[PDB]
Amino acid sequence: VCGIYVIHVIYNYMIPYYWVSTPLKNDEFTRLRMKDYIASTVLEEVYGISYAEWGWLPHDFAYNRMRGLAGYMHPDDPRAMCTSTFHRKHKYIEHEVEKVGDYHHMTYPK
Amino acid sequence: MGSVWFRNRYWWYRSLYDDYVAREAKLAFGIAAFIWLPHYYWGIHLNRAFEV
Amino acid sequence: SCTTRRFIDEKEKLEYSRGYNQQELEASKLRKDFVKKYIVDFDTTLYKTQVERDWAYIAKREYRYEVQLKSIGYGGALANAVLLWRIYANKKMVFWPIPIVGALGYLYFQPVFFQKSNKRFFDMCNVGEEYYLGRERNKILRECNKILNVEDF
Amino acid sequence: ALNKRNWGYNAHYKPELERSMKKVLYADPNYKFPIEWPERYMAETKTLEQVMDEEENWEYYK
Amino acid sequence: ALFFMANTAISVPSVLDTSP
Amino acid sequence: ARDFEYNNQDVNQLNGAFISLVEDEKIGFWVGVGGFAYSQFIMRKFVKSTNIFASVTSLFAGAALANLYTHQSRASYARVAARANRNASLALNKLMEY
Amino acid sequence: SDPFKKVERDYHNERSVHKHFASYPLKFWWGLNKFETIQGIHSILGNAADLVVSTLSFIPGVQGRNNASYIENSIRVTRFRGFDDKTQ
Amino acid sequence: FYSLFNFYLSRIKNKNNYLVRKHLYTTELLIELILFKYKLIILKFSSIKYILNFNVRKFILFN
Amino acid sequence: VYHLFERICNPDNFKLSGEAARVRTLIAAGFSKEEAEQVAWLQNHQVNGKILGLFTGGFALYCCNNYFHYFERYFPRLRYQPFTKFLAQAATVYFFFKIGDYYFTSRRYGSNDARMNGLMYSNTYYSTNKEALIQNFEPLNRKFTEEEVEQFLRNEGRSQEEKRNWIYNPHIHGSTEGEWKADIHEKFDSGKAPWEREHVKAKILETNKAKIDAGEEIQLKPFKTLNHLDKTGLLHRLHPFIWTNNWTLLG
Amino acid sequence: MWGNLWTEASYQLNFNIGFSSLRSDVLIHLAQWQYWWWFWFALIWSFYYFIILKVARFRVLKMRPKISTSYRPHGKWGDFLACIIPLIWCINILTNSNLIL
Amino acid sequence: IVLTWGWSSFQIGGYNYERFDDNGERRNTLYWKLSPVEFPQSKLWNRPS
Amino acid sequence: DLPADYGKMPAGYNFLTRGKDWREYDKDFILRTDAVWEKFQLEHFFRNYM
Amino acid sequence: VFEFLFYNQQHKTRNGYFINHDNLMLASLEERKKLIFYFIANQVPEKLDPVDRVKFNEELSDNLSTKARLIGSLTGLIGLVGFPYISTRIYSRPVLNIGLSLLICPFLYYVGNQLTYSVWEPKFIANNNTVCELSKKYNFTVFDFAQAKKEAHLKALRTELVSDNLLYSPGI
Amino acid sequence: AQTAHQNRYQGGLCYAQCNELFSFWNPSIQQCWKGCDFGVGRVNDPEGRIEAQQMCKRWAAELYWTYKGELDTIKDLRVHADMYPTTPQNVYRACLAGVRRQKF
Ligand SMILES: CCCCCCCCCCCCCCCCCC(=O)OC[C@H](COP(=O)([O-])OCC(O)COP(=O)([O-])OC[C@@H](COC(=O)CCCCCCCCCCCCCCCCC)OC(=O)CCCCCCCCCCCCCCCCC)OC(=O)CCCCCCCCCCCCCCCCC
Ligand SMILES: CCCCCCCCCCCCCCCCCC(=O)OC[C@H](COP(=O)([O-])OCC(O)COP(=O)([O-])OC[C@@H](COC(=O)CCCCCCCCCCCCCCCCC)OC(=O)CCCCCCCCCCCCCCCCC)OC(=O)CCCCCCCCCCCCCCCCC
Ligand SMILES: CCCCCCCCCCCCCCCCCC(=O)OC[C@H](COP(=O)([O-])OCC(O)COP(=O)([O-])OC[C@@H](COC(=O)CCCCCCCCCCCCCCCCC)OC(=O)CCCCCCCCCCCCCCCCC)OC(=O)CCCCCCCCCCCCCCCCC
Ligand SMILES: CCCCCCCCCCCCCCCCCC(=O)OC[C@H](COP(=O)([O-])OCC[N+](C)(C)C)OC(=O)CCCCCCCCCCCCCCCCC
Ligand SMILES: CCCCCCCCCCCCCCCCCC(=O)OC[C@H](COP(=O)([O-])OCC[N+](C)(C)C)OC(=O)CCCCCCCCCCCCCCCCC
Ligand SMILES: COC1=C(OC)C(=O)C(C/C=C(\C)CC/C=C(\C)CC/C=C(\C)CC/C=C(/C)CC/C=C(/C)CC/C=C(\C)CC/C=C(\C)CCC=C(C)C)=C(C)C1=O
Ligand SMILES: CCCCCCCCCCCCCCCCCC(=O)OC[C@H](COP(=O)(O)OCCN)OC(=O)CCCCCCCCCCCCCCCCC
Ligand SMILES: CCCCCCCCCCCCCCCCCC(=O)OC[C@H](COP(=O)(O)OCCN)OC(=O)CCCCCCCCCCCCCCCCC
Ligand SMILES: CCCCCCCCCCCCCCCCCC(=O)OC[C@H](COP(=O)(O)OCCN)OC(=O)CCCCCCCCCCCCCCCCC
Repeated sequence: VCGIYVIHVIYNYMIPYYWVSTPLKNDEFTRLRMKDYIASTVLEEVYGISYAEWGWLPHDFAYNRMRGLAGYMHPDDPRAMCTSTFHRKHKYIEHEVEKVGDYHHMTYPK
Repeated sequence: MGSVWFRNRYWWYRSLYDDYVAREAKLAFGIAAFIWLPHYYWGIHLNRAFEV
Repeated sequence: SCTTRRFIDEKEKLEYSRGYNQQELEASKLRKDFVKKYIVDFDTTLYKTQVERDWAYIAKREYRYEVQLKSIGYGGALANAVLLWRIYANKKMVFWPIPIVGALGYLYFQPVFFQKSNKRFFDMCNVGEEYYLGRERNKILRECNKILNVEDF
Repeated sequence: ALNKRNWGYNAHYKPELERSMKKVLYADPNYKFPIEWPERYMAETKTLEQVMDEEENWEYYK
Repeated sequence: ALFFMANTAISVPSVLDTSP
Repeated sequence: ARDFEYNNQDVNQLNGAFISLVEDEKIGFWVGVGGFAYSQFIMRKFVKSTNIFASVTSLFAGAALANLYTHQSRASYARVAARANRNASLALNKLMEY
Repeated sequence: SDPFKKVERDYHNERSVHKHFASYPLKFWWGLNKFETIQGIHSILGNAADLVVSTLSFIPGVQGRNNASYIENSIRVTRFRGFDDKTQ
Repeated sequence: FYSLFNFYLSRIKNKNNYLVRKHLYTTELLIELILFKYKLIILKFSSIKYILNFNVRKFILFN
Repeated sequence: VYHLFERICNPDNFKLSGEAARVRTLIAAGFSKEEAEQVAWLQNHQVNGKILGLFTGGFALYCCNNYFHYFERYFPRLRYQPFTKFLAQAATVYFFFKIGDYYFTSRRYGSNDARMNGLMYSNTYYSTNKEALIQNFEPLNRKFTEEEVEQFLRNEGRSQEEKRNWIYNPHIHGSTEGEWKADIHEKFDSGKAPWEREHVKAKILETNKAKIDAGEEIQLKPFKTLNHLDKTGLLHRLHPFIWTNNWTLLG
Repeated sequence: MWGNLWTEASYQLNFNIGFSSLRSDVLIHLAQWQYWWWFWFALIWSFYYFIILKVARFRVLKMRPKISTSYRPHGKWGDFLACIIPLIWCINILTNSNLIL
Repeated sequence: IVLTWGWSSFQIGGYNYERFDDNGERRNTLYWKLSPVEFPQSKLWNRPS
Repeated sequence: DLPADYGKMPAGYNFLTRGKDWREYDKDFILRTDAVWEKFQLEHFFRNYM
Repeated sequence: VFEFLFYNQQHKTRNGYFINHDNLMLASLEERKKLIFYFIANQVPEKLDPVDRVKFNEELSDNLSTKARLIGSLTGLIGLVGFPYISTRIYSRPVLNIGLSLLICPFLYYVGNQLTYSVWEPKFIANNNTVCELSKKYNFTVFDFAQAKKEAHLKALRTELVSDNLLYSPGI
Repeated sequence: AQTAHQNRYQGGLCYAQCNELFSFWNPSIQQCWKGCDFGVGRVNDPEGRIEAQQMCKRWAAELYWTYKGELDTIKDLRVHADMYPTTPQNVYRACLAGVRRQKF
């Protein structure tokens, strides 16, 4: 298990580091983001919001929903792209949002 | 629960550690069935306080 | 709110020790009747609005803990005393006193606790005039205020 | 159709009072809001003098 | 985890606004 | 004022079924009374049983005889009325749907 | 008594419990109407009672059934029509 | 109230005297109860198919 | 004897009975085909618990009737009173019945998660349907007005497949062409219900003034059971079970 | 103290045993997780209590020594079976930590 | 020594603290709804921290 | 019927309600039985917070 | 062994609950109006004004409801006759006697009530001046009858559903 | 994170079309998914499509600071693989592409 994890870490973080080491004339930012996507979007620190109710209580869940929406509002974020949506209701019980998508602001969940 | 599910209970005891603590392991269930109630109820109260 | 709950409980205990007059008893009887009709004997989930459903269920759970569970505990204590008495008398284990004496104790202790905490249950149902439960609660409150010659929330 | 949602767009005032003039103005199909909803959250480009002149020359649709 | 908290107080509702 | 009009074909079929069912019901009631009397006579003469048991058996025999006699009209009217009620309910729902 | 209060409509009264546990063991016999034999027994008893009423109708204030009337025949005949115990 | 009163009356009558002919309805009810007990025993110790065959044969013989 | 032979030898007797009986009975009662299906589903769900409990109790009695005899060691009342044993067996049957009834009818609230919705772990669908029906059910306490009856009669030929081409004849319609077109569009094209018209509501209030004086609210809109009952749960925004559905609800 | 608004968040005493403050969401989550950590040890504690009792009572030479004739161990997957509990500990730790992160 | 005291002491202590000290609530506060909640005891003092 | 110019601001309109009768707006708002207590609590909280 | 034992069945053969469009199809105009009014008053009184509700309830109690209850009570007393059914100077079998009485009396009450309804409901509908006058006043239609039928079935369903939890029901 | 589905597989064919349209490392896929969500239940309506486009405009404006007229004066509304949501114009273009890909 440790060896597989270390191999994945190498593939994501060590070998790609050597792909680019000098300024690039063409598509420098594109290539840098290509090499950075595999490392910055690892599921270990991205997955989990789908089962956030395990630790977030209903009111805490709504507060953390608004907090996460504010935090990941930035469009340029592959981590936000790969993260589970915050536009959902607590499975156990919801107290703030009656219907998903019925807001007064496209960003604020309330 | 445990050894009863196996049709070779001697093998069940041998293959884990070659040790026999089944008496205590099966007598502990009765105590464990009630030792948790105070902690569970206080935890319910604490969870309600957190929710409030 | 723990301080508020303690103060309310102590106030109810002091009032019960003090006793009640005719007008106070009439108001308490009206409050208890309203609570029994609209909360204790009615499924709260059948109300229209989610807010009123939630607050009615909160009042119902508070009533359960402060009346039904307390009466069960006191009746169980009385039934256990009777059980010890009968066990000593017969020099054997007896099972009849538990159910019957427990039921009698619950029936005796439910009215007293309900009278002690009648005002709290009535006040906890003040959802607001925008809802049917709140409107009925306000009507009963107006009746009680007229009876008592005072104004209450 | 079941999954259709507004997603917070054009969530302007929804009058509840019976006699509020908005309850009729919004019903009126030929009603123009002071500014389009998408533009309501975008930075202004015209100068102060230009904006004042436009507001002064603005005429109500009725 | 699944039920590590072992209980959730769904009864506790969002406190209702009471301002005039 | 105008009111919902039922289908004339169904009305006529129900009228025929109802006439037949009334005639049956009457004749079958008489047949059931006769069957109860005959069963009581047989039980009290050839059967060694208590009076309560004999009377219960006679009542059940008479009821069964009446039901056997009147089943045809009862079943025909039941099916015709069920079909007519279904048609009327569907028509009224289609009219009042909104 | 005060039938006016009972007539009065109320949300809680309408949505409250009307039939309690004690009534079920005392009223479960009403399901026997499903049986054709029981229906026939009841019809025979009703017809006999109607015949007795008609015979005794000579006294003032008592009127027996008239076969001419459509309503009486229809109500007497369609009482058990379409009976279904499964549908509430 | 009715049950208590009837139990009291029955106990008093039984204590006082018992050699009195009872009503036909009550006698038939008691006979039916005894017959039902015997029939329960027979059903318990006999098969349903055997019971049905015996009853059918008896009915045919009666006819 | 011909009818008796027909009754005995009807092939329907051999043919297995289906679940359409409840739907047909409800349609005869008056419920629409969809409303009949929803009500039949609710009733079947309510009664399935009881049926399953009865079957389970019967099977338990059949397989383990010797437990009652064995228990006589600790409770000789069973040995020396067969009536007590019969009452105990009846109590066991009722216990199984009540367990099944609790499983299939009790609220048993659970989370609205697609991963386990519909697994019967929680009686969420039945609880929500029952709550919605009881909350939103209010019998129409009015009398249908003349305008409503006339509109219902006029709705004989309406169809949404193709819009009707309305033609204005002054000699039979009166008023002006524009006003007649507007009224027709309001009545039929717009889909507005007859009771939603202002004059209809005013007439309803005038006719039911007595109820209003007594203090009873008048329900303009008749109850629509299909607007509150949904066995699939899509109406109540209940997430369908993932493994049996190929789509998702936002919630 | 910002006017009558008391902004102080820590009111710990000289013999504080818990966290300095519980107003922060992170600290609230940590406290709840720590409290519920000890709830899942009932069976293990009871088993160890019984083991200690038996060893202290009957396993001494005086009372009831046992002739241990086993030569060598034969366990093969008991480690896998036993390490489910630390697996649960790790799963809970990862869940709480990632939720906070 | 091993089981009952260890598994009931903290809960008993917290219950008594709530009974007799209002879970250490600092009074003189306004509008409990807006005010923060003073939680009951949650850190196991009997367990090795 | 409406005057066909509903919502138009009258020429010279002044946003003054010096002599307006507020009794006609009583039915447009609902105050709970504890309105006085809520008012006092609001005043206390504002004074002690702002 | 099915619904007819544990479900509600006492409301299906009384109070005109069996009236449907089949009767109305053959009924004349006045008879149809009378039948529709009777069904609406019995099943959904909400459509009637309070005064009409009170008057109709009084008439129904006088004619059918209370009369059937009294006749059922008389039949139940007839069943009670001879209590205790089986007893002796040694034992009285109180539990057996109570069981027999509880089994027999309600059945006799049901038989008597059904007899009273079957006999008098048609006559009450046909030859009641109050019902005739109220039917003429209200002048219900087939649409009203269909709405009342659906509402009555929904009321029966609601009554059955409400009594689901008669022992334990927290709510949430 | 800001989409309407827990994972991209829950979304219909529109999410797959967005993935095909944009490169795996390009975060414009999220904006395309937002456009899909806006277009759910509106593309098949002449007014619904315009409403979805206005929703895209509002979403871009709320995501990034923007001036009045920029989105109207965008020269090319087409999107290529290496287009990133670094500007309101790019966000709006990605949202429009998602709306177009949306089927129902
Ligand atoms: C410092 C000091 C203080 C402490 C400080 C803190 C220290 C921290 C330390 C941390 C250390 C971390 C590691 C901890 C683990 C260490 C383990 C170690 O070292 O030892 C190795 C130890 C060795 O194994 P073992 O525990 O000895 O195995 C023995 C079994 O566990 C035991 O089971 P068994 O099968 O071998 O024997 C029991 C069985 C044997 O008995 C039998 O014969 C079975 C009988 C079954 C049928 C019963 C009913 C029969 C009825 C007949 C008819 C009656 C009359 C009619 C009446 C009708 C009406 C009433 O009977 C039962 O009791 C089973 C019954 C089934 C229960 C569920 C039934 C539900 C329905 C109800 C039925 C019964 C009641 C109704 C009756 C009728 C009602 C109508 O454990 C391991 O192997 C590793 C454990 C790792 C943890 C996970 C394990 C999961 C696998 C399952 C086992 C779980 C239990 C054991 C867990 C371990 C703790 C207890
Ligand atoms: C002294 C006492 C003092 C007491 C004091 C204390 C009193 C306290 C108060 C007590 C108050 C109590 C009040 C209530 C008491 C009375 C209750 C009452 O009315 O209940 C009687 C009740 C009244 O019946 P009903 O509902 O009015 O009859 C409807 C009419 O028949 C109308 O039927 P339909 O015409 O519409 O269609 C069916 C058709 C007949 O058409 C058919 O063939 C129908 C076939 C249906 C499917 C059969 C499938 C068989 C395969 C196995 C099952 C497969 C699963 C599916 C089953 C679905 C349900 C059938 O019927 C006819 O037309 C037959 C002619 C009628 C005259 C003959 C009567 C014969 C007996 C009735 C049953 C006959 C069944 C024949 C079956 C076929 C034989 C070749 O009678 C029954 O329940 C039926 C008779 C008894 C059956 C007992 C069976 C025991 C178990 C046997 C197991 C072994 C055999 C299994 C296989 C079958 C044999 C091969
Ligand atoms: C009849 C209808 C039929 C329809 C048609 C069906 C057609 C067939 C289709 C079948 C398709 C398959 C369906 C399967 C469904 C399974 C359930 C499900 O969906 O759950 C998903 C479940 C969703 O549950 P959730 O997150 O809690 O959400 C709430 C639910 O949605 C809902 O929650 P809720 O609101 O209902 O209740 C809340 C709460 C309230 O409940 C509780 O708190 C209960 C707490 C205790 C547990 C339940 C009682 C246990 C009793 C003791 C054990 C049995 C005793 C008797 C036998 C003796 C045993 C010794 O419950 C929970 O906490 C749920 C937790 C899940 C476990 C408990 C569920 C019941 C289990 C029953 C098992 C027995 C039945 C057969 C097996 C299962 C079915 C196939 O998803 C997960 O949690 C999985 C997440 C995975 C993340 C990635 C993990 C990566 C790997 C990391 C670890 C690696 C370890 C490596 C080890 C290596 C060592 C060397
Ligand atoms: C003999 C049975 C064979 C069963 C088939 C599976 C085992 C095959 C052989 C071992 C290698 C397994 C590699 C699985 C993952 C491959 C892809 C990968 O690394 O990325 C996904 C993930 C990484 O996902 P990610 O976060 O990079 O996500 C990529 C997508 N974005 C960027 C959009 C987020 O890998 C891990 O997380 C690895 C964690 C380490 C532990 C992995 C355990 C795998 C399962 C147990 C295998 C046990 C084998 C035992 C063999 C001997 C006994 C039989
Ligand atoms: C094989 C060896 C294994 C060893 C494992 C390690 C064990 C570690 C734990 C050891 C615990 C030893 C017992 C401690 C008892 C403390 C009781 C106490 O003060 O209450 C705490 C708790 C604390 O709760 P509290 O309500 O008093 O206060 C809580 C704290 N405040 C108020 C500040 C929030 O109280 C109780 O448990 C109350 C009931 C106690 C009933 C039992 C009393 C026993 C008294 C001592 C024994 C009898 C005297 C003679 C002994 C002779 C011995 C030879
Ligand atoms: C579920 O229940 C449980 C818990 O919950 C409470 C647990 O927490 C736990 C966890 C607990 C543990 C792992 C164990 C924790 C540790 C424990 C219990 C031990 C603590 C012991 C102490 C605090 C006492 C320390 C002992 C001492 C001897 C200190 C000194 C005291 C005394 C009276 C003697 C003083 C004497 C001197 C200083 C020396 C003077 C004398 C001399 C110098 C000698 C001179 C020489 C001559 C000749 C005169 C468990 C296991 C549990 O089961
Ligand atoms: C109503 C008021 C008046 C008084 C009645 C009160 C009724 C209360 C509720 C029902 C009570 C049921 C129990 C009755 C007493 C016990 C019956 C009995 O003996 O059942 C156990 C029996 C075991 O079989 P056994 O003959 O011992 O075979 C041994 C083989 N070595 O197995 C059996 O014989 C099976 C018993 C099944 C009991 C019913 C289970 C529910 C489902 C029934 C489905 C339909 C069964 C139809 C049977 C037809 C038989 C002709
Ligand atoms: C009754 C048998 C008692 C046997 C005692 C000896 C064995 C102990 C071992 C555990 C036995 C648990 C048996 C649980 C049976 C539950 C039966 C049931 O669900 O009945 C229905 C009841 C409420 O349902 P109701 O409102 O009546 O209507 C139907 C609802 N659709 O449903 C409910 O009440 C809801 C579900 C409750 C489940 C509770 C299970 C745990 C109970 C623990 C009690 C401990 C103390 C009991 C007294 C001392 C016993 C020694
Ligand atoms: C195969 C043939 C049999 C098929 C049917 C089997 C049914 C098994 C279930 C028990 C049947 C008892 C006898 C018949 C009763 C018929 C009426 C009935 O069942 O009423 C319903 C009620 C239980 O329903 P419940 O779920 O609690 O109420 C929910 C309401 N929404 O009913 C009750 O609460 C009544 C039962 C209470 C528990 C009694 C347990 C001991 C048995 C006593 C029987 C009665 C006394 C008889 C004494 C003389 C005869 C022996």
